[PDB]
Amino acid sequence: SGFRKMAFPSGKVEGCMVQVTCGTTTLNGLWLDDVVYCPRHVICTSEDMLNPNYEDLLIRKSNHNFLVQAGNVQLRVIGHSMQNCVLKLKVDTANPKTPKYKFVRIQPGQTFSVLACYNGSPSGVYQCAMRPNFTIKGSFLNGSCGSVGFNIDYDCVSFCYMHHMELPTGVHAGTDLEGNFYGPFVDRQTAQAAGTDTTITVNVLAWLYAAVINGDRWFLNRFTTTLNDFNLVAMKYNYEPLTQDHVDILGPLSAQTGIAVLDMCASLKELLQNGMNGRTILGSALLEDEFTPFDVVRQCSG
Amino acid sequence: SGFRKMAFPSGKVEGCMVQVTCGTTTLNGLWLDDVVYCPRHVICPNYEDLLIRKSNHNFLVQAGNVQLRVIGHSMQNCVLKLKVDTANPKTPKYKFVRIQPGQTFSVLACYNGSPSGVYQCAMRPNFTIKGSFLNGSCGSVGFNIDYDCVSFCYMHHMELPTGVHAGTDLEGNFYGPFVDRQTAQAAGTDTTITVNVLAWLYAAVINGDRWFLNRFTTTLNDFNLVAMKYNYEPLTQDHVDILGPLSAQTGIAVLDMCASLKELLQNGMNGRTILGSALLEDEFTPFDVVRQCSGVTF
Ligand SMILES: C[C@H]1c2nncn2CCN1C(=O)C[C@@]1(C(=O)Nc2cncc3ccccc23)CCOc2ccc(Cl)cc21
Ligand SMILES: C[C@H]1c2nncn2CCN1C(=O)C[C@@]1(C(=O)Nc2cncc3ccccc23)CCOc2ccc(Cl)cc21
Ligand SMILES: [Cl-]
Repeated sequence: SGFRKMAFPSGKVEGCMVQVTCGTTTLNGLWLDDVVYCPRHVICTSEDMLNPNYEDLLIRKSNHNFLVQAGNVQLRVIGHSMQNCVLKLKVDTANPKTPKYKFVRIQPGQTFSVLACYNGSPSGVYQCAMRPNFTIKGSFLNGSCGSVGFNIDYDCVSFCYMHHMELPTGVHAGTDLEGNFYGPFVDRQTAQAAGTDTTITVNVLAWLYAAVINGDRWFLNRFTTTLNDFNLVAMKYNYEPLTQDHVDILGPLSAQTGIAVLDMCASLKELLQNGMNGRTILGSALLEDEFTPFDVVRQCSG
Repeated sequence: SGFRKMAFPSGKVEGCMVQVTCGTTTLNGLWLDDVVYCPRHVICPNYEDLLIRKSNHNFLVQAGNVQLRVIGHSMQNCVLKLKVDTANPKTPKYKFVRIQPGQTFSVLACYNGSPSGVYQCAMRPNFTIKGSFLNGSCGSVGFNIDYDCVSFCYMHHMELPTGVHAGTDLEGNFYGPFVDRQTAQAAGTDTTITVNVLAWLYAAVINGDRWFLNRFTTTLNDFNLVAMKYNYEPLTQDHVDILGPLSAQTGIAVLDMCASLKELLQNGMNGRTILGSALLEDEFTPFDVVRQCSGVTF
C-alpha cells in the first residue's frame, strides 16, 4: 500500500556523470563506453548564446580545449563531433561503470527520473514527466545542464532526456540523447516561451485507477460517457484529448479494478466539475498527472 | 528554478542490497562490510527461541547472482545480523543514525534484493512513514547522504492497517510504539510538521510565489495556540533558529512567515496553489530546502 512519486534507483546513471569544461563554461556530461555526451552550448559563452554558429565555434576547438573530469581523474579527449544539439567527446578510456543502455526518444505524458548534477556530481533524483507542451517541470539551477532523464527497464538504462535550458516561466527544455530538442525549442537565448500547458488526461485516469487499487472509491459515480463527450468536457479544463490509444492502454487497469475506462472518464468529468470538496485522492488535493498507466502497474503490482 | 520532492542519489545504497531467504520468507538485507542486516521476522513470536533453532546454512543470502555464505548470526533488538565470509567491496563510508520525527530521508524500495525505486519521505510525528511498499519490501532502507557518508536511519519492517509503514533504526529499535508481530497495531493520530511547512513556504518564496505573504507578524505563543487547533506540531525556538538562514535570504522573519501560515490555516488557499500543491506540504525540512535551492552534491 501507499502511492509515492517514485524515481528509479540512480546508481547506474551516477557512475556515468562527468564534468565537462570548455573555457569558462562548466556543465555535466554522460560518459558511456568511450564517449562523453553533453549539450553543445558548453562551447558557447553567454554572449555567443543569442545567435551562436555552433559549426563555426566548434571548428575553432581542439580536443585539448575540452577538460573532462570523472571523479578525481581527468579523461583525455581524443575526438569530437556534433550531432544535432549534443556534443560527443571521444575519450581514451571506456567507462568501466557503463551500464546496459539505450537512447530512447519519449512522447509527451511519458515519465522519467532525473539525476540532477552540478560539476559532474549527482545531487538528487526526482521524477518528471514530459509535459504536453514539451517542457519538464524540473528542479534545476545554473550548472545543471547535461543532467539526464532516464528510465530503467530490468537492468537496462533508457536515456531519454538531457537538460539544456530553463525557459522564463521556470520550466525546462532539453533534448533526447541524439541531441534533438523536445518541442519547438532551440539552444539560443532568443525570446522563447513554453506553449500553454495542458493536463495529461491518460495519466490522471491511471492515477484514479491507482487510488481505486489502494482502496479509495469516493469519486466514482453511476455514470459513463462517450469518448467524444468526455473530450468536449476535458478540453474546457485544459485537459489533453483522450485518444482510443489511451483507452486501450488503460485496459489492464480497467480489468484489474472492474471499472470501465469510460466509467472512470465520467468520474474524472465529475471531479473537474465539483472539485474534491475537502477530500484528497492518494494524499493529493489536485488531480495528479505525472504517473503513467505503466508507472501505476509497476508501483501497485510489481 | 523548480521545486521537487527530491531523494538522495541511491547508488551507494544499491551496492549494499542483498536478498535474504530463511525457509519460506524472502526479504531484503543490507550488506555492509562482512555483515548483512535484515528484519529479525525473516525467521518467522519468541525470537530467541526461533533463532536458537537455526543454523548459519538455513539463511540463504544472495548478492546479485552470487550466494554469500553465512558464518555467524546474532540479534540486536529487532534486527538480525548475519555474519558473512565476504566483506562487501562496495561498502560506502557509513554510519547508523536514529532520526527524529519531522526529519526526512530517502527510501530505496527493494524486492528480492533488487532496488526498484527511490523516494523521499518524512518520519511522521506519529512515528510512521507514508511509504509505498508491497509484500517483499521488508528490509528496504532509509538513508541520508552527507558529503560521501551514507547515514542509514530506517529499515522497513511492516505495514499498518491504514496503509502507512513502520520500521526500525539500523540498531533494530522501532520508531514508534510498534512491535514486530502479527497483532492489533494502529498508527496514532498524526500531526503536521510545522517547521517543515514553514521551510516549504520559504522554498515557495525563493521560487517566486509570494501571494500568501502578509504584513503581519505573531508571537511564538500565539502561533502555537493557533497551530494546536489545526493538529500542527508545536513550533519551538529551535525551529525558529533553524529557519534563520531562509528568513535572512528571503527577508521574511520566521514569525512573519508564521502569520502567513496562520492565515493559510484559517482561510485556506482559495483556489490557489503553492509550488503546484493545494495542500500545505510538510515533508521538506529547512535543510532540504537549502540543499535543493543551492545545489549541494554527493
Ligand atoms: C552553460 C551556460 C553557461 N555557463 N557559462 C556560460 N554559459 C553559456 C551557455 N550556458 C547557457 O546559456 C545556459 C542557459 C540556461 O538556461 N541555464 C540554466 C539551465 N537550467 C536551469 C537554470 C537555472 C537558473 C539559471 C540558468 C539555468 C542560460 C540562459 O539562457 C540559455 C538559453 C539557451 C540554452 Cl540551451 C541555455 C541557456
Ligand atoms: C516477511 C513476511 C513474510 N513473508 N512470508 C512469510 N513471512 C513472515 C514474516 N512477514 C510478515 O509478517 C510481514 C508483514 C508486513 O507487514 N509486510 C508488509 C510490509 N510492507 C508492505 C506490505 C504490503 C502488503 C502486505 C504486507 C506488507 C505481514 C503483515 O503482518 C506483519 C506484522 C508484523 C511485521 Cl514486523 C510484519 C508483517
Ligand atoms: Cl514514450
